[PDB]
Parts: sequence; structure tokens; C-alpha cells
Amino acid sequence: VYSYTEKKRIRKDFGKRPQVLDVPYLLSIQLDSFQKFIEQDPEGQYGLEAAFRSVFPIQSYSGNSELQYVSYRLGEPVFDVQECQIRGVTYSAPLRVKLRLVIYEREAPEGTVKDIKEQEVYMGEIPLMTDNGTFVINGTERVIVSQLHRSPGVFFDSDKGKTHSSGKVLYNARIIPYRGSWLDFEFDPKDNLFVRIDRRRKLPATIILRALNYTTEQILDLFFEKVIFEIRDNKLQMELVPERLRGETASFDIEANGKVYVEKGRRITARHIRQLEKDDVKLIEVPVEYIAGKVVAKDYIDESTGELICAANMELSLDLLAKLSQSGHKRIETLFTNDLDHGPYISETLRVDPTNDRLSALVEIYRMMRPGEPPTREAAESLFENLFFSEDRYDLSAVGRMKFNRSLLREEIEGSGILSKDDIIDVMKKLIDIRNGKGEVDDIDHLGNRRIRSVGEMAENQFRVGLVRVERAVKERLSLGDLDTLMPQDMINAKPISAAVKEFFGSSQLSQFMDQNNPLSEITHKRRISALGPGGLTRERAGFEVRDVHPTHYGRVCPIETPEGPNIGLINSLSVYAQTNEYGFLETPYRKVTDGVVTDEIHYLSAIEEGNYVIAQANSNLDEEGHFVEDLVTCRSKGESSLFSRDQVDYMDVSTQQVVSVGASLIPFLEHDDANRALMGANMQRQAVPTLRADKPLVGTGMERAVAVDSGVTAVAKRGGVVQYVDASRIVIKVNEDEMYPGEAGIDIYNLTKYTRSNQNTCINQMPCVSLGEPVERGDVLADGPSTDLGELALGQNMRVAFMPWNGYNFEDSILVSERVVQEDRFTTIHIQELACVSRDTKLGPEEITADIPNVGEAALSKLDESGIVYIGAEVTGGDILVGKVTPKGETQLTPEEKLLRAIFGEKASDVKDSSLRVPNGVSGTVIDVQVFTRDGVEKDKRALEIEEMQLKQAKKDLSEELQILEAGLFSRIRAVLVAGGVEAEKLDKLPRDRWLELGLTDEEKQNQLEQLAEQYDELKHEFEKKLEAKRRKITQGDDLAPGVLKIVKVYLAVKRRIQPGDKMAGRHGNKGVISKINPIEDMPYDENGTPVDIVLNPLGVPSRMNIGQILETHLGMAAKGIGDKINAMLKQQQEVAKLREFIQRAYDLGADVRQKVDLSTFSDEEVMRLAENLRKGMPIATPVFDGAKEAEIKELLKLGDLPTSGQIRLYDGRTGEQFERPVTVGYMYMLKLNHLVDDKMHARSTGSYSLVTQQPLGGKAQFGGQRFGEMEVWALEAYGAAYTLQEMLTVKSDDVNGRTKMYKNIVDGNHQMEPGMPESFNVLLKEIRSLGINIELED
Amino acid sequence: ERDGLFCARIFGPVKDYECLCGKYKRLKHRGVICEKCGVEVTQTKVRRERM
Amino acid sequence: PLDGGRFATSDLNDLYRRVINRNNRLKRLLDLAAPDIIVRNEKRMLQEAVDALLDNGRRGRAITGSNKRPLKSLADMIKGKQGRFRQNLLGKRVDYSGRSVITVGPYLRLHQCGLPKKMALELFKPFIYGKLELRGLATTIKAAKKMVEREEAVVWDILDEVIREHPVLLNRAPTLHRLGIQAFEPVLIEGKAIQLHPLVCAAYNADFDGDQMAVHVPLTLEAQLEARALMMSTNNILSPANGEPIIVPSQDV
Amino acid sequence: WDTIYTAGTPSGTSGDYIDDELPVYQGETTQTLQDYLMWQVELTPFSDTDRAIATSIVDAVDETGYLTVPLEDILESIGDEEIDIDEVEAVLKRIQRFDPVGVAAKDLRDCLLIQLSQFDKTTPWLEEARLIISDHLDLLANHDFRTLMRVTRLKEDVLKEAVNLIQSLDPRPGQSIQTGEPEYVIPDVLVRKHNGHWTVELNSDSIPRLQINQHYNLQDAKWLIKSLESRNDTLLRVSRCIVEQQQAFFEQGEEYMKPMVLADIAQAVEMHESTISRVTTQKYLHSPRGIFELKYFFSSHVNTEGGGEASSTAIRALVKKLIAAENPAKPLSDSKLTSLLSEQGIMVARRTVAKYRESLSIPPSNQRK
Ligand SMILES: [Mg+2]
Ligand SMILES: [Zn+2]
Repeated sequence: VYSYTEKKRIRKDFGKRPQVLDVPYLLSIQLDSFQKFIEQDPEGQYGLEAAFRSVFPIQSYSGNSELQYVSYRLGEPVFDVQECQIRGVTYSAPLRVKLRLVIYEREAPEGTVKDIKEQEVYMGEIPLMTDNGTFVINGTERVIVSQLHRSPGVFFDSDKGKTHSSGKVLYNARIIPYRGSWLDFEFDPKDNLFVRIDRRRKLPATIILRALNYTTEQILDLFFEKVIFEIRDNKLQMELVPERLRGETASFDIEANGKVYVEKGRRITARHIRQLEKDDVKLIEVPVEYIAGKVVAKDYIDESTGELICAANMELSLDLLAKLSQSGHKRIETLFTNDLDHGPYISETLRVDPTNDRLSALVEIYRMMRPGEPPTREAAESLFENLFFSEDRYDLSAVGRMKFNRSLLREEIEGSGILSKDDIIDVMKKLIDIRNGKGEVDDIDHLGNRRIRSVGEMAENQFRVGLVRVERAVKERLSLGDLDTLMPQDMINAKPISAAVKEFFGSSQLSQFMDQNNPLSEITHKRRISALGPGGLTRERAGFEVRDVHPTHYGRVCPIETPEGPNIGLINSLSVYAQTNEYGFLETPYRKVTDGVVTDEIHYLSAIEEGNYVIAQANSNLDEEGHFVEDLVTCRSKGESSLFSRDQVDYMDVSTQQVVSVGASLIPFLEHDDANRALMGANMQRQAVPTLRADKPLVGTGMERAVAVDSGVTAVAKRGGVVQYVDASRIVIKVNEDEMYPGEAGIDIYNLTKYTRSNQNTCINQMPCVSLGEPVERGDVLADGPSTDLGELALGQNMRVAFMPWNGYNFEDSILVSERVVQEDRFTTIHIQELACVSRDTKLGPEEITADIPNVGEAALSKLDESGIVYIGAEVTGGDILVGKVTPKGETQLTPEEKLLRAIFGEKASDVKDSSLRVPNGVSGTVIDVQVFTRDGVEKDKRALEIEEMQLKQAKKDLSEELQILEAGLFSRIRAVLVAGGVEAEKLDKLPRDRWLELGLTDEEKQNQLEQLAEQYDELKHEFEKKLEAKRRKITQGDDLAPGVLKIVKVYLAVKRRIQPGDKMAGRHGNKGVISKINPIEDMPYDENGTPVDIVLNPLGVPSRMNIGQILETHLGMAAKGIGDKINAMLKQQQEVAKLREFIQRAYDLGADVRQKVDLSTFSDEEVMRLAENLRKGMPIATPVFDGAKEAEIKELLKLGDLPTSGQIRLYDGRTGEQFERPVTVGYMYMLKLNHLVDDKMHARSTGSYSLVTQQPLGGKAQFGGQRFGEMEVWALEAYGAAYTLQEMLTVKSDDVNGRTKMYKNIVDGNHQMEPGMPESFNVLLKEIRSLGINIELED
Repeated sequence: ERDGLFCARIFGPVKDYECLCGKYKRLKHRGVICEKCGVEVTQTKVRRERM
Repeated sequence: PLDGGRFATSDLNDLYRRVINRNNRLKRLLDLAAPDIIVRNEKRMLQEAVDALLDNGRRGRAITGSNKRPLKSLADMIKGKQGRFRQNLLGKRVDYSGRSVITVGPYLRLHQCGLPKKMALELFKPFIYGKLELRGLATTIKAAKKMVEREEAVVWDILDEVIREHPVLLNRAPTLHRLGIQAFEPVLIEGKAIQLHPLVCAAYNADFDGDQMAVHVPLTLEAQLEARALMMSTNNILSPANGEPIIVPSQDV
Repeated sequence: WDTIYTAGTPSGTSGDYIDDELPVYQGETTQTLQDYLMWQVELTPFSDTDRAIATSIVDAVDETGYLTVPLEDILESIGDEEIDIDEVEAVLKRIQRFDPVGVAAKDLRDCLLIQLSQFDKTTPWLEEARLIISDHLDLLANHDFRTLMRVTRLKEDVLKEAVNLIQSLDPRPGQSIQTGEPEYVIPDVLVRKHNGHWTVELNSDSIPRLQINQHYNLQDAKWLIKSLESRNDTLLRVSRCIVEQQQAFFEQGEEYMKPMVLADIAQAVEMHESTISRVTTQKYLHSPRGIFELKYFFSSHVNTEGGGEASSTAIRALVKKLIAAENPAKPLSDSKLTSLLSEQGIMVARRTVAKYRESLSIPPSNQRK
């Protein structure tokens, strides 16, 4: 059951694994994000609602009045997308916000409602996204790239053993919010915790705790375990917990009930702990020596004196114990420390702590944040309260809170965006646990720790950024009176918001001009992920491990498509099936496996969730009921891969192309290519240039239709129907009544795009692919965009190729091309260019565009029309005039000489100067379009009037079509009702429509119904008259331009470029080269039938590169062309349709248990003949990336076409007629033409313009610059010993001015000799050094 | 401006053999210091070598 | 300069202005006999301004402009990879040079290269003017200028005359040893690509998949003789690193 | 709402400005007329004295290509007493044939003769045009064609062909070398009609991005911030007063501008006359009539017999209108003009009318017929 656009030409598929999930819409990532940004939200979680409710309500200091927000809305754009692109403006919509002002009375309880006034206010413009995920900013299409940044939350890291020379590892923990400051906890080489804020000066860790309402007793309670001391009047009989003794050796006699379980000099073992636990040993007799250095827990004071005995954080001593013994203290508390666990770190830091109370810590914090500034209590306390605990200054977001709680093992996902005491305490405890070997550090490259941020979120952030400034202005303004007449309209300004939005959309790092070589370039650009930009990494100070393929990239990021060079590893592409969470984490689909039966349930798993399961591969063979085959399957689990039993499997991949991007999925036989060559080919595939005609690959992968249709370059039927009108520039579809809305004429009109410029100055051109009267369905292809062929992606041409060396003309990646390739314009491209002439206004009068240029000949003005604008269709070269303009010179003193000049040669030649627009030198083409924009108030010229007439005719055409359909329907109804009254059949038919209007009847309801129908007819006529009037008004409206600008004229030129030596060609497998020669057709190798080859490639480039995919592609292309040749031979000698369909069914039935079923019994003979006519140049074939065709199937298909099974034939030398001594591999390969034309590379210079400061030649081809002769070339010349050549390079060719002039004069004079001097840059250096107060000079 | 970072009395003339006020011009006044403006009548390249 | 006939100040001018403002304010305060706690503050700010002018960012913090980036001091002009020494005095851009994409010529001899004639017409222009004036075709320089502009049929004969035994230097970047520059005798060809002898590619580390080369013209007699005797490809068959041949066959040969 | 542009020129830049460090501005060199002339001088087989004379000569060429000092000035400027004037004449003759031909000419007749000397002798009407230019070049300026015909002793057709050949030459040969690009002006205040009355508003091309560097000093720039605000306020107030007082100039063009001075605006805006003179200089406003400097609205006045005052610009416009529609057979003398303006209530003199006519660059009555 194939669609109409697919039934014309069906691609034979060699894949063998059934599909369980279709490829999604490829541009979801942009559309979903911007829809979240723009749509209304009942809550305030996303979009403009979240930004508005983040700021409003805004209230004054006195509380007397308040400004509040109610709702927002977006109006319809002024222009359409095509109009915006043509004119050069931004496609956007206006934002309207309903604010309200409330007044509170004074000397009243709370806020008394004196008056509330609500008003709608204009906030600015917001650019809108088109149907293809693009923005039209100033008439050019742009893409905003998604960003891969670090997720908010808490992250634990450690140095790898580098920060100190001792090899000890130092741990740290950072808190990363969405907005706010950074909070780092770090370990010192002396095991002292420290706290850092915003990478500032290191501070003691406990300063934060003391800033909070915390005391040393409470700190030690939080971070330490107690030890209880009872002095039972005999050697302080101690209580013991057995597990506390692990890792220790007895320092005394440890006994219970007179039995010493562990003696002095004996280490405590596990069995001794077992004995203690069994005996419940509590009373332990220890000497004073066991308490010689233990740290006291709390403060103790004698009950007699009452004075302080020992401070907190104090290690005991014999004298202190003796003193406290007589103080009547029997219960004492101490800390508990060890080495394998429960290490002392907080107590030592408290020892290093210089502060004592909360106020001192706050003052210290103020000193750290503000250096030298004399602090007070109020400023410090306010600053510390606002640093982390103010909603307006610190936000942790919702994803940040989720990650924070998930890191500390809390059962709640929700929370607040601010910190608290518990959060900091838990972070410190987790860091301590990791220090004690009771935790694991994070991995900052795991894709569970990296978040995706798209266009909507960035736009929301920028909008909030503008709203804060508007809020500040409102608060400053609202603090006054005069409220009896004030309205919110005079309260806010459009500039602080519209300026920010415009800046973000037009001048951000991630806002870029769209890549537009071909549809694949656009698709790749829109699915790109970047690690750079604001809030991201930098190209130099990024690292080495972030540029690496992490195991969690499987199914989420393509491991093959990345730009080689500086940005390798930092720019990535999305995978085919990859999605994002509601939090922004990439996830991928899997099939759930239950009871050993692979089901069809699809679950999207993220990197965190995926690591807990066992996931099979898509290569696994299954039965017909879903069960596996072998008792062992290859699976991934916990980041590795191995064999698992049939029952240990949890999931399974959906497809074999799940791990690649769109660009890499279009390479046939990818599994036979080395990864470097695959990367190079994937990059090269998206810089191909469209040609005059498209050509489907004839060896594909089955992904061509998806890329063709989801790119938006084609015309797609919105509703089903019949092609009522077809033309080279428009299509009109007559919609089925099953899909027509009530009360309308059902027609769809598509206006195709003809010869339009792209961002890369190439041609964009749509062509119809349907015929008159044929039926179409919803979603079918009606027109083909650039590089598309019947709805399939077609980036290149099918070339007949041979692999052999040919006299050294394919030496080292050179390409030998036939002359027949050039004769047929197979690689000919169209390039379009735009130029503009602006007639402005200046002080000495207005500039004028005219054809009467004072001092040019009649021949130069031959191609300008009566208005001074070049004709459409003219051929122009360098220096020709496109638009004629003059500029006023002003007025002079009017000496008698000037008066004589005015008298003789006319007064116009003395008032104006020639400032026309000319074709740049070295540029040709044909004028294909001129567009004129005139400011309002000024008068239109003949050219603009003709253009407006054309546009008005174009609009009137569609209006007339719809009106004609409705009129015909109404007249049909009128006549049908009229006959029923008793009117003659033939008389009514011969009566014209005007006569049908005027006719009488009986006095029944027939007359009333006829009157109603006539009134409806008149109303219809009036409505269409109104529509036409409005369209004419819009077309003929004047234009608003920048101040001073009076007129704008735009001219478009078009040229055709042909292939030539020096142009770059490539295949899809990383095999690039340069054309070296164009060979006459009778010099090319030919086979036994006299058929020559198109291209000869060197076979020595295959074995060292290991891109074996090209050889297999050549063999399969040969087979496909053989099938096409058989079909063509049958078609030429007209044979019966039965034989044709028999052979085509045989061709489609080939293969070893493929998944594609084609049945030709359900085809009519017309469909069979049309299909055979579409297959006569070769039957196209699809081979998926990792589910392709085997060698046996290729050999079978070769046998079907009566071709040698080895793929190698006998060739002959065209120059001598002699047979080459070995068989040669001849086939068909898909070649591309890359945008590296030699026309844009060649450059030369003898003398030109120089820099003003250094007096050296400038750089670049566009400036007619010179070539740089750097240090390494100087070293080479020194190594040779060529002193005079070097002195020529340094002096008389760069910056010795007198030497320059004298050398030129000598060369023209025939005397090759130089008189060198001193370069100017050395004098500049002397001046710059003397400007530093240093006396440097030449001498003697 | 006068006595500024680009003064013509200090660093020289901005045009070949022309003073700032315009009284003295052309090659026949070379080396003359105009009394009205104080600008020497010389080449304009001396602005590359006067500190 | 900007649009509308207005100018914007550069970094050195900004630093000079700040120094002058501080100096004027300090002078006025000192003449006015202000209290010491103010003249000392002005003196400190003047010292900071002078330090910023001489070497910005070395002491304290770099003062930034409108683009939130530090200004360029005099030391910045002097030093670095973008300073005078490394950017202008040790390497520089030159006249009489071009560049283009390289193709292969299997018919060439070891001392020959293939040069497009449009590049040659641009590179050898004063030689063409001299030869045109020498043989009476042009009496003045402007006549020769017009004749070369029109590309008449005789200027191609002149061009073939001037390039007959005049070598050119071919260079491919990066230049890792001295064999990255070599001298050849040009053969005028059509097209826009430079033809290169197959036996020298290994010396250049070059291949015909998109590489480009620069071409330079030696002017004086000493330079031409140095090209013929020191740098020509026929004098460079042995490596200078070791004693092995470098111009050796490979691949198809 | 501020008007949004319905058309524009798409910006020339097509890059992503990725690089975070770009060098300092240096500029390029330009080739003017004199650069080209000196380049041709160097490549000419002169001598040392000849090259010095050529340098002095090329120094005196102006933008139009005409010599601006007599040859005696050049001979004096050489500074050597052996050199005569004929050597200077020979060097000048050689220079005058440089490209473009006719450059460095003493006057128009010399330039035209130089250009005609280069045409081949087979050009048809060469001798006649040469005679016209050499002998009678002002009779052509008077468009006489009859006295010139009475002197040249020629028929009508030959004279017409000679005149057409003469007018096909180039009167300003040195303007071919175009080193300049048309520079423009940016209006600072825009005047538009709201509610039938003209109101002014500042142009939004400026830089209003109020920002501070709180990361690290900015106290001095805090004063410049409000200095800019003061500048904007004073400009807006002065322009608003000017437009409010001149509500009739925009509606009906000239002939209705009022005779205002600096003191009036100074009294209106409460500022010194010097401040008004400073603000309203080299600052422009854009109106649906054109771009005008603020100084354009200040003008003198003459006594009106009705008891009022008439601006000088209004009288200039009236003189222009009257002269534009004079009698083609016999034009109007300024005595007639002072009479016509007298009856309207404008009491001006006759020499004042002549001065106004001179400022407008209008030939006298005898030359307008
Ligand atoms: Mg290469
Ligand atoms: Zn002067």
C-alpha cells in the first residue's frame, strides 16, 4: 500500500530487520522549545508567564500604590515570511500586556482600595519562528543552536594527584545554581576544610557555620559521635562499644569480670569484638594514660567555684583530670576519632578558626567580599542574608533542586530555589564521608550531568533580564504622587525589553546565519549541539577529556559527525531517535523484554536510568513470536558489554541506525569504512552544490525521503484533492468535500519559489512534479526543491567509473574527467548575487536617481531605461552601470570661469557629480530581478508603477479564482431552484446568467427564495470587492524607511559556472580529489560495446585508507544499472506488459529474506508502464547502515543483469585500441561537487594599496592583498643562503617606500637592480620604544 | 584643536605645504611659520616622526 | 572614522586623555591649596593612570573600555605574537605574489612548473610595460597601461618573451624545512590551477585534494641567479638532514 | 510606538564574529589625482631640474585639474636663477598630456585646445571647432550664433556640427580620478506631524546602553553619564522651541519663516546666548522637506510697511519666484524687483535686492534673455 509519490518509483530495499518505530519528525527540538516559550500556560512554569510572574507585582517603598500583571497576548504579524525576506525586515509579532495600578489609602487598616485602574500596554516586538524552525531577522534566515552545559546542583570532585607534590588527593564539592554565587568546600593538604565563594580568597570552613546561628557545642554535636565517661570512684570505670575498637591495639588491661579478653601489646581482632558483643562488655577499667590526649566534647565548669575549667575543642591532660576529679564530675563527654573512619577534620578547623561569634564571622565575610571597606553590623548581616537566601538574588531552578536532592538521597523532588542550614550541613557531611572512603566522586562528562538548553529557555532568560531593568525604572518612577491622572501606559518603556530581545536574536554567539548549501546542511544545522557560548566552555581553556566519546553517548550523540580542527569534540550532532526529558536530559528509546518475549512497548531511558539494566543489541535474531534464538546474547550493562543468558535481558534497541546522526545514516556500506574516512565523508556531504538537474543516488540507504520532506524545501499537499491547475510557477488543487470546512470554496494555491538567492549566493528553485488532473493525497510531494528528485534527496550525479592508473593523471588523489561529462552540463551550477543603490538626502540637497548623467556617453547609457535603471534580461560585465544616480556638489564662489563653464556646457554638469552603481570588476551575469522601494510622500516612478501593476494582477488572479467558484455554485443553485417552479429546460439553459438574474415566477415561496439567493449573490460580490480593495491598498502603500533615506533599488544577477580543472569533487566515503584534466571522449577506456567511462580513479587510494565501502558501492551500482538497461531494452522494442511486469517482479523478489514486499498484481497497466518508464535509467536500491546487502546478494543481482559476477570487465585503450592486461573494476558511483571552486581561489598582485601605519601590503583577496612571508620562509631562505632574495623580500617589496618606487622605475626602465633602505616598521618601533621613556638610537 | 593630542602647531600640517588658517600655501612658502596659526608650511608626513 | 563623518578614539588616545585629565586636576588642586587628604588621592590616581598607560594590567587590574575588554598600552604594541617584532619585523606581506590551487602535470621536466597566464599577466606587469615601450609599440606609460588593460593580441607575445628564462618561487605552508620553497621555470598554461611536477610532492608534503600554493617573483639579477643556482629543484635531489635522495618515485611509478 | 521600517538594506556582514580579539585600526592608502600625476612624472624621462619643475607644477593642480598659480609663481618657487620661463612652459606642455589629457590647464580655452590637439587630422569638423575655441569662445557663451556667424563666415550646418563637437569634450578632465566616496549626514532630531501639529523627537540611532562595570573606578564615568543626559535635554529643548516657533515653515515651505535670533531662544529656554550658539551648530534635523541645520532657522529681517518685520529668507524666496517667471523676451532688472516687492509691503532697497540676487547665483537681466 504505497502512496502516490512513492508508487511512481519504488526503491528496492535490502534490509532484513523489521521496523518497530518510525523515524520521528526531525525538527522537533526547535519547535517544541519555541512553543513552550510562546504559548499560554495555566501555571507559571515555562515561557513568558514564568518571566512576568517572576517580577510582578512591583510595589513602591511606601506601599501606597502597586503595579500588577494580568495577562499577555500576541497579535498577527504585519507581513508574511516571504514579504519579510524580500523587503529586508524582521518577521515578528507585537506583545500586549494588561497591567493594573492599585492605590492604597493612608491612615487606614492595611491597603484600602481607593482606586484600581487597568490598562493594556505595548511592550515591544517578539520574533516568531517559521514552520521549519528558523527566524527571519532583517530578512535573512537564522538558526539558534542548542547548548550542552553543566546541570545545576552539587558536584563532588577531586584533583587527580597534582595539586601537591606529595601525591595526596584533595577533594572538593561545588554548589552550582542557575542564578547566584558559587559555594565551594575544599580539603587542604593538612586535612583542614575550607570554604571559597566566587573563586575568591580561601576562608576557614567554620566561618559559614558561625555566620549561621550555630555554636561550637552544636557544631561538635552535628559532626561528631560522643564518648561517655563515668568515674565510679575507681579509675574512671569506662563504658565501651565493641565496634569502636576496630583497627586498634590495646594500650592497657581490658577485662570484664576478671577475664582480660585483649591483653596489653595485643591488637584487637574481629573475634575479640565478637567476644565483647557476646558478653555485652560495658564496664571497662582503663588508666589515666588512656585519657591523656582525648578531646573534650562540651564545656565543663566546677560547681564550687563556677569558673570555666576547659574551653570547647580541648585535648585533656593529667592535671586537668586531677582538677576535675575533686570538682564532683562523674559524667564527662569526649569526641571519637580513628584513621580508617571517623577522622578528625571539623575539630582541627575549629582550632584554626580565628572567629569566636556570629558578628565576627559576618565582619570577616564582609572583608572578604569587600576589601579594605570598613564594615558594620547592618551591611554585613544584610549582605549575608541576600547572598544565598534571597529569592531575587539566588535561584537553584527546579532541575537544580531535583539534582541536589537526588545527590543527597532525599525522597522529595520538589523544593525551593534557596539554600538553608540543612543543605550546607548535608553537603559538608557528604564531603567528609567521601574523604573517609565512604562515597564515590562524580563524572562531569557523564550525560546525566550535562543538560541541553534550547532557544525558548534562552529567550525566556533574556526577557527576564530586560524585565529587571524595566522594574527598576518603575520603582524609581512610582515613588511620587500625581496619581489622580496617571495610567500604566506612561509607566513603562518599550526600549528596555525590545532592545534586549533584538540583541539576543541578532547578535548572540549561538544565533548564526543558516547553512544553506543543500537540505542536508539545513537539517544538520538545526540539530546541532554546542558546548560553547555564554555559560559554556572556551575553545582553548576547555580540556582534553571533554573532547572524548563517552560510553553514555550511545543512542544520544553521534560518535562520527564532528568538525575536525579546533572544535573537534565541542560541536556534536543529535542521533536519529534522541529526545529530551522535561528537565533537558537526552533519552533514547528501547523495547521492553518480558518473559523472554521482545514486545513492542517503547520506553525512553536516560543515562542515569539506563545504567541499571541489561540491554540487548539490534543484531539479535528473533523467532516469529518474539522469542530469542541463542541461549547467549550480546548485551551492555554498567558501561561494558558481554554475553548474558536469555533470561537476564531487560530491554533491546529499536533500530540498527539508532547510534548515528542523519548525515552518517545516508552513507551506504558504512560498516565497511574506517571511522576517520566516515567522519570526513559525513562532513563533506553537506557542502555539495545543487546542479541544473537532480539525480537520485541509485544506491541509497532509505533515509532520503525523510530528509527531503522534513527539510521544508518541497511543496507538500495540505489536503487531498485533484490537480485543477498546474504551471511552472503555481499549483491549484481542488480539495475533496470530505475535508472542506463549511461555507468555503475548496481550493489550495501553492506559489512556487523561482530562482531565489540563498545565504551562500546559490539558486533556490522549485519545479512541479505533478500533472493536470491527477489525484493527490495529504502529505504528497507537489514540487521539488533544490537537490530533490520526486521527493528524494539528490546531492550529486551517477558517474560511470573505472579504477586504474592512467598515465599519471590520477596521481595522488587527482581525477580524470571525460569531455562528455562537460558537454552534458552534469556539474553546472547557478550562482546569484544582489547589489543595492540607495538614494539618500544630504545637506546640499537630495540625491537623484536618473538616466541623465552629465558626463557619460550615449553608449554607456544604452541599457538604462527612462528612469535610470537597467533593463531586465541585460548581460552586464565589469564597469557597466546598473542604476544611474547623481550627488549635488553644492555651490561655489561663482568666479567668471565657472560662469563660462555653466554657459557653455550646461548648468546640470556644474551642480552634480556622478555617483552611480556599477558592476564590480570581474563580475558578470544577467539581470533577472529589480526591486524598488520608495518612501511615502515621494512620487513613484515608471518602474515602481509597473512592478505594482504586476503584483496587483497576481493577487487579483487568486481572488478571481475563488470568486468564480463561489459564483458558479450560487448560479447552479439558482437555476436548479428556478426549474422546479415550472420553467422550460431549454429556455433556461439558453438564457444567460444576466437573464437568469431577471426572471419572474409565481407568488409562492419560490420568489422569496430567489430574492434571498440574489441578495446573497450581491453580498458575495461586495465581500470580494472589499477583499480586492484591501489587497490593492496594501500593495500600493507607501514605505517607511530610515531617516534621510529616500529610495532603495536592488538588482539581482545570475551566472552559470561549469566544471574545470582545479575544482574539488568527492564521494560519500571520504574520497575527495581535484580535477586534473578534461580528456577527449575517444581517449577514454572503452569496453567491448564501445561504451567509454566518465571518470577514472586511482586504485592506490583504497588500500591505505581502508574505505572499502566505495568498491562495494561501485559493484552494486553496476548491478542496478544492468537492471535498468534490461528494462530499457525491453521498453524500446515494444513488448507486452506481461513480460515487463514479470521481469520487474523477478527483480523485486531478489534477496535473502528481505522485509520488503512488492506486489504487482494490485497495479494497473498504466501504473506498471509508468513505473517501468521511471526505472529505465537504473533501479534504485536501499541498503541500511548496519543492515545492508551481502556480497552474495550483489552477485545474484549481477547475475540477473547478465553481468560478470566478479565485477571486473575487459577494457581497451582508446588511443591505441589495445587491451589492458588485467581486468578492471568498472561501475557507477555517486559524485558530488563541493563548494571549493577555483574561481574563488586564484589571486595575484604586483602592486596595490598599503597600510597607513606599517606601510605594508594589506591582506585578503577581496582587498587585492599580498602573500605573507613569515618567519619560517625567512628560515628557509637563510638555510639556502639566498641573501639578496631575502633583502628583496624585506625591503623593496614590503615597506621601503623610496626603494619601492625606485625598484618599479628601474624595472620599467630595463635595469634590474635595487637600492635598498630602511623599513618603516623599524622607525615605528623606535618611536614606540621612545614613547616608553627609553633612549634607543642608531649611531656611527 | 589647539594644544590637544592632534595639535597642528606641535605635530605639523595636515596637508602638503598648507598652514591651518590658510594664509600661506603652495611650495613657494616652504619652511615659513605662519604667524596667525603657528603652523609650519612643510610636508604632512612629519606627523609620523614628531613627538 | 565612522559613518556620518565622525571619529572614535583609540586606546592610546584614551590612556593619554586620562593621564592629561588627572594631571590638570592635580595641578589645579595644588595651586588652589587644597587639604592634603585630597591632593594625595589625586596623586595616587595620577600614578595609577600613568602605570596603566605604560603597561596596562601588569599592576592592579586592567582598565577596560566600552567593549568590556582591556585597552592596548605601549607594551602591548611592543611585545607578544601580535607585536612589531614578530608580526612586522620578522615576517611581512609582500608584492609580486599570488596563490592558487595545485594540480598535477605528468609531462613536465624537473625544472619546470605550469603557471596560468592570467596570474603571469598580473605578476609580470612592469616587465611587460618595459618591453612594450622598448620596441616602439607604446610611446608613453599610459599607452602601455591601456594596452595591457585591453589585453590585445600582442601583449601575449610580450608576456611569452619576458617569462622565457625567468624563474619563480613556489611555496606551500607550513614550511617545515628549506625544501618548502623551490624555484622553477614557468610554462604558460590555460586554466586557473598551478601544475606541479610529480617527483617533488614528497618534498612539499603535498597532494592534489585541495592544497594551495603561493608563487613569488624574484626581481633583480642577483635574486634570479640565486634562484637558478641555489633554490632550483634540480639542485635539491639529496636531503640535507641525511644523505638520502628526496626526489624519488612513489605510488604509480 | 516608534515607526517600524517597512523596508531596508540587509546588512553587509555575514559572519558570526566568533573571534574575541581583533587588531587596532590602521587604515589604507588612497590614490588622488596628484598621486596619479606624480606616478606618471616618475616614469617619464625628465632631468633633475625638469623633475623639480614637474613637482612644483603638480603641487599647484586642484581637484578639477586646473592650474591655480601663474607660471611666474612656479618659476620663483624653483629657487634657481639660471632657469628661464620657457623651460617651465615646456615641462608644463609635457605634463598636460598625461592621463587624463587636458589636466593642469591654465583656463578653459587652453584645456579645450589641448584636448582637440590629440584628435587625428581626419576628424571632419576639426578646423572649424578649433577656430571657434581659439578666437571666439564668449560669443558661444552668449548663445549668439549670428555675430559669430558674421565673423566666422560660415553657414548654419557647419556651425551646428562644430558646436556639437565642442560640447562633446570634457571641461573638467581631472574629475575622472574618483578617489572620493559620497559622505552623508545623520539627522539628530526628527520632526513629524502629530494631531495636525509638528512635534520633534530625538533620533534613536544613538547608544543608550546605560551600563557600569561593577565587577571591579566607575565614579568618574558616573558624571559623564549625566553629562550625556544634560546634552540630550538641552538639544531637545532648543529644537522643540525652534519647531514650536516655526510651525508655518514646515506647512507651507519658505516665504513664511519668522525673523528669529539667538536672544529669542535664549530667553525662551533660559540659557545664555553662547550656549544656544553652540548647540545649534553642525547639528541637523530631518523633516518631510529635507535635512536642515538648526542654524538655518535664524535670519535677519527688513522693515515691513504694515508695521511688522519680514525675514530675509522670505525675501530671497520671493525674488526667486519672481525671477523664475519673468518675461523671456525681456527679463527683469532689480529696479523692477524693488518696485514689485514695494507694493506688497516689503520695504527693501535696490542694492539689497542685487545682493540677494548675487547670493542666489542668478545672472543679471541682460544675461537672462
Ligand atoms: Mg591535501
Ligand atoms: Zn596660517
